Amino acid sequence: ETILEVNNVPTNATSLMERLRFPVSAQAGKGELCAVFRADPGRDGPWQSTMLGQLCGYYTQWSGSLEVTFMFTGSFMATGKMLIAYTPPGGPLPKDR
Amino acid sequence: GDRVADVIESSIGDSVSRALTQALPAPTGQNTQVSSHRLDTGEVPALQAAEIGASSNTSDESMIETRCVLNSHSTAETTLDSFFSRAGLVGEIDLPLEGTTNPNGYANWDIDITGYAQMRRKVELFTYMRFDAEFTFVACTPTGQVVPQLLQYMFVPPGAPKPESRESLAWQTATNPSVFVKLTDPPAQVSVPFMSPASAYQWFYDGYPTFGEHKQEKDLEYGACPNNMMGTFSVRTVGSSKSKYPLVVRIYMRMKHVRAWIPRPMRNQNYLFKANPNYAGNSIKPTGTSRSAITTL
Amino acid sequence: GDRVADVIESSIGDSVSRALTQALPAPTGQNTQVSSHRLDTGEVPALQAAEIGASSNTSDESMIETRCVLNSHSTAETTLDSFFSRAGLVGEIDLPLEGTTNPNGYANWDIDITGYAQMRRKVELFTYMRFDAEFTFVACTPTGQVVPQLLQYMFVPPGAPKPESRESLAWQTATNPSVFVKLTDPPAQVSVPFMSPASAYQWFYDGYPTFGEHKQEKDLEYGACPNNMMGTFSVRTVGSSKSKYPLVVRIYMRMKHVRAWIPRPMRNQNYLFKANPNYAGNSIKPTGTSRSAITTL
Amino acid sequence: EIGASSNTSDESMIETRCVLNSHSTAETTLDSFFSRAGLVGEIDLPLEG
Amino acid sequence: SIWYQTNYVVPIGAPNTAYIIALAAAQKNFTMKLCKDTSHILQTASIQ
Amino acid sequence: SDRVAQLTIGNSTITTQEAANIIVGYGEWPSYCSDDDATAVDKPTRPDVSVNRFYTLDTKLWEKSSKGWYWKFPDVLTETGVFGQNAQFHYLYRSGFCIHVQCNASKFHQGALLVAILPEYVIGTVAGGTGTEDSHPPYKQTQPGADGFELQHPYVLDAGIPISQLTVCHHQRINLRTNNCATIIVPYMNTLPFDSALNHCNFGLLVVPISPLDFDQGATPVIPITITLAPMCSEFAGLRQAVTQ
Amino acid sequence: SDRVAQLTIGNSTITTQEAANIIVGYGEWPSYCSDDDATAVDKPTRPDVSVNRFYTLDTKLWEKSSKGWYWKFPDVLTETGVFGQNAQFHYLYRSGFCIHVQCNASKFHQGALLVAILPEYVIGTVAGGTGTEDSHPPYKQTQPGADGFELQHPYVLDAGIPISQLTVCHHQRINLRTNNCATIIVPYMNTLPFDSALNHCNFGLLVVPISPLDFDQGATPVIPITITLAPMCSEFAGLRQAVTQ
Ligand SMILES: CCCCCCCCCCCCC/C=C/[C@H](O)[C@H](N)CO
Ligand SMILES: CCCCCCCCCCCCC/C=C/[C@H](O)[C@H](N)CO
Repeated sequence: ETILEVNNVPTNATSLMERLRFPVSAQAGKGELCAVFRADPGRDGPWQSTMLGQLCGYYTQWSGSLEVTFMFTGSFMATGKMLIAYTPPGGPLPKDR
Repeated sequence: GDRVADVIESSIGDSVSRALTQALPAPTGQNTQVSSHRLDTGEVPALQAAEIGASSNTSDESMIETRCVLNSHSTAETTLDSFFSRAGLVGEIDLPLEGTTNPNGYANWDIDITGYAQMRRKVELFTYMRFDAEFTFVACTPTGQVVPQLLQYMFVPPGAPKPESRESLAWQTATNPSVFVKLTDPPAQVSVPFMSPASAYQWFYDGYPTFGEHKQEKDLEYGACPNNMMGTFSVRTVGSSKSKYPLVVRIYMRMKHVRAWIPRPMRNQNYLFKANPNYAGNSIKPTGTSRSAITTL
Repeated sequence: GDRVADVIESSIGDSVSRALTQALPAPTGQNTQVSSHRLDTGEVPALQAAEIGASSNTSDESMIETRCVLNSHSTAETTLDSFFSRAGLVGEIDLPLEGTTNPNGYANWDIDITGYAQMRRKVELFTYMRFDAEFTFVACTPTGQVVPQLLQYMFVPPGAPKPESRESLAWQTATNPSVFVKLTDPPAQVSVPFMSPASAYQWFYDGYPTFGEHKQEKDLEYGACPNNMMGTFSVRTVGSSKSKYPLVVRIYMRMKHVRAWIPRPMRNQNYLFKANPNYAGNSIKPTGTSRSAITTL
Repeated sequence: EIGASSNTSDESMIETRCVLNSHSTAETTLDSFFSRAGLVGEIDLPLEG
Repeated sequence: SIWYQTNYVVPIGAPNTAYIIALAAAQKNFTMKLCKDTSHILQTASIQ
Repeated sequence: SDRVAQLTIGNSTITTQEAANIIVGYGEWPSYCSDDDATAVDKPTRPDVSVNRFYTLDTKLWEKSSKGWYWKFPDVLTETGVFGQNAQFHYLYRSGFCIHVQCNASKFHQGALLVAILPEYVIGTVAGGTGTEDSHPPYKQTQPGADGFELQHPYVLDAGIPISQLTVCHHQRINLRTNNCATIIVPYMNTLPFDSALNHCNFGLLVVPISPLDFDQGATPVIPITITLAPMCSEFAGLRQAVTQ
Repeated sequence: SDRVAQLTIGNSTITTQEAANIIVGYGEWPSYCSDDDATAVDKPTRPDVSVNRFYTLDTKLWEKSSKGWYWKFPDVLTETGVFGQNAQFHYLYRSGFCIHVQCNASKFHQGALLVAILPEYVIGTVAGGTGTEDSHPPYKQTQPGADGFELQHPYVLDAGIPISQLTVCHHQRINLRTNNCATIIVPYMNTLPFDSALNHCNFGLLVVPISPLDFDQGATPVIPITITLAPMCSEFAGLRQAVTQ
């Protein structure tokens, strides 16, 4: 497993370390959206900075199942639940949970 | 286990292909048996129904009085390997000196065998093909002369960055297969495997590769099958400065270990575009030739 | 047969009810074993989790020091047949002489046991019931007097034409079951089987019986289950001219061969309508009784 | 936090089907990755310079 | 996509904003084919 | 070995680490109807993994002055997915359920919830306050949809039956001290082997806060409750055109 | 013993007394994909009797000056029934077909029809008449829907291929002298085990009148042609939200 740059928003060199983790916080409780990214390991995006995105840059075709392991780095007394949905192609960005 | 009776006595999940036909060995043609005169009732071998869809099963013996012929004509010529293993011209790459086509000593050619009409009409007899290849690159001046010039062929797979110019850093071929030939030798010859993500190529693909609202701007992606876009072929004159000999490269492909599926009608009209079965709207030419009347020749 | 592996090793079509419980015979109450003092670690029989949803499994021996008691208290009183086989008043039919309720010597009563609050609260402890019946019709004057009058009870199944009057031609009972009694005899008693199209009755049916746009006119059909509309009960004074004795009929139903499914809470508020669980909006009365404080009695 | 990766099979997360996979892994070996000749140096020999 | 199922609940004294780190891998049925040149890199001219 | 659990069915998965236990409704697992119980003569269709999966319905807001909510099943699943498109075309319908209610809080919050399954929960109104008019509940209150409906008088459950005896049916408690989820597996409870899926609602889910919420000023003030449910051993019979209601 | 036939599959039944025979496409029956051919790792759903049934598409009008029609499959079945609602939610798709074209006339009418199955029938346009512009067919001509599309130049089949060699594929003839229906069973023909059901049309049905219609003044002047088709061994894989195109 290698770190997947989901939050590839910042540009400048003084904040390039912020492109490894994405923030969560307290919402209004409406089933909001946190983050979204494509699942192509041969595209310019979050998968480009893994060991799978550089070793499948040297190959044309790939097969098999991917897996994305998350990790929570918050407090111990703070809980929460997240829905991590995967959409097969054809379906666009959803507007609601 | 199972306790319901409409599943244990069901046929859901039949995976094997229940075939009605069974391929028999036939090394030569079929012989002819001796037949005599027959004047019976009920048994008619000359009357059929074309509305059924099947063809005629009338033997020659059931229509005339035949003779016994031990036929020994071999059918080893009409097979798929003896029909497609003949190298035809599939592409031509130009490298001029002073011009506007390729004035920088390099030219990029996308891989498609549907550029020339003589090879295209044979491979579009079928819908799905599955073959290896033997490419052959014959390089010469436009006047046919052979000059002492070194050339580099490069096979760029789909995804790799194309060379912007002759001195670009993509020509260093660390993983791309490249062929270095001069012109004073026999022409180069490689062997390309079956390089498709699908199980077979397809020259006719009815549909779109993308999703979304297909309007007038995105209409040109119809019929572009991405199981056939095999990359880009690139050539250059191996050096830094400007060359002084004009070049013409010709590509010859022959197929081997050919398997073909689902035959279809062959085209009779003129071709107009690559990977696009357009035709002339006003000039619709009939297949045969015309005569004066039907009662005479 | 089957050749795929995701069906021959699947569990689609499991018909048997995989039960976790198994009913054991229990003719009397459970005895008590001798228990001594226990001062161990880890093994705690008094601490549970009510968040699990299951109840307490704490035996009496694991909490105090008990004595051996051979308990012989029979549990044959709390069964379903020993709880419902007591005839209660389910309906009353009036037959006056000069009035506006039933001035024509006949009255039609729809069959429902939810008209009187004392029988209704017992049968609405469960959701589904399946019982026979023993009806009993005790007829008397409003002053309790018994007069020499002949009466005809008629059970009208759902669909048959109701009698418009006393001299109507539906009283000829060619296929309807009828009971002819006087009043100077013991009261009539019949035995009604389980007459439902469903597999059990239901006193609570959440939903509508029809389709379509349910608006403000068609809102009264909510909760009207048509697996319980068993028809119409009809009485008349058997004769042509006007009678001269007022009548009151009382109906007493007791259930036998009772099976009940899916228990539910019992009602604590006052009833207001038939087959309609309405209650008083302002007068919501608590179940228990109130005191001054919680620290004292 | 242990440091090891995920050992979650595909069957323990969704309802799968039996697939007899026959994709060869003979392309990703070391000999099939490095045995492609690349340019490692260039030597110049001019006349007047 | 990552959607908030319920919320992120936090008591008094603990901070407001937490962070999630995503780590991607491959399975035991992963297979690659048709070795090529890498695409998502470039190189400036005139090294040294 | 008991606090953590995972529910894998279809292509969905629920993982929770503060679970209590998975209750089983009346000791009976959901199953398919046998040949003895069956009434119809046509072969019933049964999509295997395309309907037996979790559907996250809606997010509620457990405030301080909450009363309760109720969802009528299977009314909540007539517009979602292939299950919501099979129950509009088909006539007969048979399925168990598997209901899982998440409600999370910190170790500084306190409160409890009662998650109940009441079969044939018949809504009754107040009869005009005094009990004179024969009023009836409207269509937007009887079958509320996927958004539920707030209880107006939760002590009598808006049906005349008291709340203190609700635990004779299926109940699990979301107490924000020990657990955070309540999972119930409900079998198919009806007098008929099949049933229409557009008018008859089999059972009603009841989520009522028994012990109220409490926290001090500084914690986050909104606590959401989410319902997540999956049909199990679904069956359909009898095709027609698509009708909505 | 051969003129009459009956097709019972699902809850539908076609009975005809002037049938010729039931042709089988390429000697192969439709079936389900084996474990060797399968690529996906999720379990495919398979509604048994709710999608394997006949769908009567539309009624055409065979007039005197008719040219032909074509229907792209399976584009015609994305708005009809449970099959039209499963192919909108699912991603992968695999099915054979069973096409049955009725066309009736009396014993005083004459004419013939050619019912053909052309796999990957790619529509090409006339390139502006002279053959200079790189034009492309619009979306309302490539995938016409359930209403078909009239052929503009039927001799070249609007694709550059001549009509006289069309019978190398599957063909039955509706000759109004002997028979009145043409029944074709098509297996699943694609290079992939599964396929998307919203962009790729597998094969195209072609109904072209070879011999024209003729009758005298006094018979009824309109002769209709109706297409009736049923998928067989349908399978779907991969759930998502409902997208139309
Ligand atoms: C130095 C390497 C030589 C270049 C080798 C190229 C290998 C590509 C395989 C050739 C097989 C024919 C590809 C067929 C595709 C057709 O053009 C499309 N279906 C129609 O455009
Ligand atoms: C002479 C014949 C005597 C009449 C016999 C009547 C037989 C009807 C069977 C009685 C069983 C009770 C019916 C129960 C239905 C409840 O009223 C409804 N579920 C609620 O209105």
